[PDB]
Amino acid sequence: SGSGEPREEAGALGPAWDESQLRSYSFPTRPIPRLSQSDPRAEELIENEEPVVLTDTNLVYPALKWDLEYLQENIGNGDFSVYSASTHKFLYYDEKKMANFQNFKPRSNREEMKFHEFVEKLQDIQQRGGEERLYLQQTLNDTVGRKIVMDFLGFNWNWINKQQGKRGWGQLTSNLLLIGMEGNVTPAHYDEQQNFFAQIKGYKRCILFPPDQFECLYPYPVHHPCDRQSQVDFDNPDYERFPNFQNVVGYETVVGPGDVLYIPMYWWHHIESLLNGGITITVNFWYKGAPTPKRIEYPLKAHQKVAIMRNIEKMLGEALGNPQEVGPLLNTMIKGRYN
Amino acid sequence: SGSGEPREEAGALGPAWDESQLRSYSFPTRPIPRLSQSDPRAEELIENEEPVVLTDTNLVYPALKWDLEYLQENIGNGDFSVYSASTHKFLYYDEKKMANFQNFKPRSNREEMKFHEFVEKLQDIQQRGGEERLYLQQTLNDTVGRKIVMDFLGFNWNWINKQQGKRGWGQLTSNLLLIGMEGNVTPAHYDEQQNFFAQIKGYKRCILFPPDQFECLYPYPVHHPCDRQSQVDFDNPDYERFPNFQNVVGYETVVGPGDVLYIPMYWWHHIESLLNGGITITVNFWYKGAPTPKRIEYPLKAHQKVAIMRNIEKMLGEALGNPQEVGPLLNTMIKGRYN
Ligand SMILES: O=C(O)CNC(=O)c1ncc(-c2cccc(Cl)c2)cc1O
Ligand SMILES: O=C(O)CNC(=O)c1ncc(-c2cccc(Cl)c2)cc1O
Ligand SMILES: [Zn+2]
Ligand SMILES: [Zn+2]
Repeated sequence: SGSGEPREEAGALGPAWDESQLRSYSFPTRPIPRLSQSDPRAEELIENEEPVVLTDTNLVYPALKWDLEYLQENIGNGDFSVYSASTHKFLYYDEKKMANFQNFKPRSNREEMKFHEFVEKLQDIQQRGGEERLYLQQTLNDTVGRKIVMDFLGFNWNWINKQQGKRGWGQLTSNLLLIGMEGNVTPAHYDEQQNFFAQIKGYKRCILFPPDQFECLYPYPVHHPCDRQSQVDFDNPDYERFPNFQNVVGYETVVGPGDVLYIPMYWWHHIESLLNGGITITVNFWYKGAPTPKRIEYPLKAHQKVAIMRNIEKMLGEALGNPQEVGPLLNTMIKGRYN
Repeated sequence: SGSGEPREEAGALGPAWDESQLRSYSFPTRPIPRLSQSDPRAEELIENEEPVVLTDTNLVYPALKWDLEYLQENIGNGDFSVYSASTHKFLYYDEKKMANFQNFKPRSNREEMKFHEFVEKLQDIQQRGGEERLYLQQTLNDTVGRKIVMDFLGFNWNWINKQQGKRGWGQLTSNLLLIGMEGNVTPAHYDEQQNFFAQIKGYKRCILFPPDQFECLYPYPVHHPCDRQSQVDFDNPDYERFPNFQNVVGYETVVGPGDVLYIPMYWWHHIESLLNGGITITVNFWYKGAPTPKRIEYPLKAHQKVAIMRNIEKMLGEALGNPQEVGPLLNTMIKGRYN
């Protein structure tokens, strides 16, 4: 199944999307549940750190009127990070780690520009039917214009603050605004914080994998610039290098305006703006996970084993004085001894 | 080369041993230098933590008269640990770690007995030409008889205490008495302390490998009872499991009465009592290595990387709550990511 039958928009406006707008992949999926925020099952899913789509939170209700016109006239004159790409895949590159791998070629290039400059490129590209793609990813702070501040104040802080308290999460670390073009793909990766993914404009297909599928998704080394992302090309998986990708099973859903997807900490997510669906707008909310208990029940959670692996890789990097010696030492430790 | 031409005993007594008494192995070797304790080159070798045979230390001069008769009549009535074996290989088993591996079969069995009982078995075995083998390995403390205490006090403590101070080593941790039968083999292993190997009776072939040949020698897992020993059977090496054993290069020498072999910390050693050479007697001295400097020069020593690997394996054992999960997690961390 996976995404399921497309939903019918109110007023008999027809289906919001069709299967032809979803890309084709090699793995099966099951659907993420779409529930009401008042449904106790949704409460149980979040508490158990499983994904759920909430349909009626009103989390970003005032932002549902947002489009390029409204934002350009009200966002203000500030710098917005804009990422470029020659293809549909926007692989992230941590610039601080580029020193560790010298012969690493970045595929996407970040650019700072005012918002009207961002709209111009989209208009310019659209005019000449170019194959270039863009993706705006900028934090929203107090600098933005007055009208956008009013909208932000109109978010449902009552609800999201309640969730913060119920789950004992830490503080809201950041709120990121995402504006992308149709067809854009953010490849599979995991984050170390709890995420509420608030869709505003357009539709996004979200494919999630639990932390226990670490073995099938082959993240980059911790010291690599692409740390936390899968090495597997979902469009052309190299089964000789990544054989357990043939065993991957995902959770998917299509989110539209007004939906909020809970992406639990350490869960992989692969996100694409539907083909031929126009631009997409999203706001993300990240919260630090709850602290680790004093006494651990044992039979450790998958995310706890991922955290251990990350720490091993980090400690060796420092202890050996060079991140490039991590791989050779780990292989020495394993070959003919644990494998 | 390796052992080199056998030495000529004084008084034209002929060669002390011949090549026919050495076992045959698949790897090459170079000779350990035999030097005088007054030779500054020997001082440089110890300081640089490289093996050397010292010919004239008088370290255990009073013990050179030791044999089974003398010891039985003077050692006293105490318990001596005696290890048994069905073959010539005496693989060590840490009894405290046997819990971690349940389906582990021990090949040697320890036995407590008085010294005259130990001589009786050697006499009994010799009588019936049995294939069983024995090895006495007991610490020497103040309980032993008066004459043996006098001999121990007659060791060259002036010299060995000077070495302790020069190298900044820690305290003498223990002194072990080793009495074995001809043909006995102590398989390749490394220790975490500095060792002075004082040969008393008979001849032993010592084959040493530097710490940087860790990759070729495939030690057991840290939590295995045979921790610190090589998995490779030197008599029948399994090159499919242990391919880099085909690249091993060793340092060897034959030690006789009055020789002292410095075995540096973390150096592998394989030790065999020569075939048809009678019983062998040895006393070992272990000293804690010097402390780790505050500021490390970097480009780390091979023994420092071994220590890191040991600590990783130990930390994971505790962190995961089960030593048997160490291997699976390490493979998960490496497969398709670092290998
Ligand atoms: O939502 C999408 O459509 C795709 N984007 C992400 O998934 C994402 N994930 C994480 C981050 C991020 C960036 C910086 C810090 C932190 Cl804690 C998180 C940004 C991100 O854009
Ligand atoms: O010398 C031989 O002929 C073979 N024996 C060893 O190599 C040896 N090595 C280490 C120990 C040992 C046993 C207990 C504690 C410590 Cl620190 C060391 C005993 C040992 O017997
Ligand atoms: Zn993310
Ligand atoms: Zn030893």
